[PDB]
Amino acid sequence: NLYQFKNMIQCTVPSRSWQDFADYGCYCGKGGSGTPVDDLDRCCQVHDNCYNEAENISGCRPYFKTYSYECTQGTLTCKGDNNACAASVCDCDRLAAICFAGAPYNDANYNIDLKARCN
Ligand SMILES: [Ca+2]
Repeated sequence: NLYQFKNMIQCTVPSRSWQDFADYGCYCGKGGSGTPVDDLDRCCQVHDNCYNEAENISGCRPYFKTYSYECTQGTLTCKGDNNACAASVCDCDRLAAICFAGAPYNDANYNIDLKARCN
């Protein structure tokens, strides 16, 4: 769920407030369309597409599904007790969190005008 994803981000990118990734580019946060503006945005595009794919699973609601995971000593792990939905969503979140840690963060790309720039 989003609370868990927030925690994944806190654990792979502790140097930033989680909310720095909640409204960035065309894909990080509410936005889900247009040109990814940079590599961080591309991380979010993949994440968004990953969620859309997980939503094909019956009863699978990525913002809400509580999965089983651990973040310890620099590593994120999706646990074995996860059902197909939980495993898929956890993997989406894990890969995105790792992606965020390796992407440059451009302040100019925070809170962009989605209606104008993400068609
Ligand atoms: Ca999004």
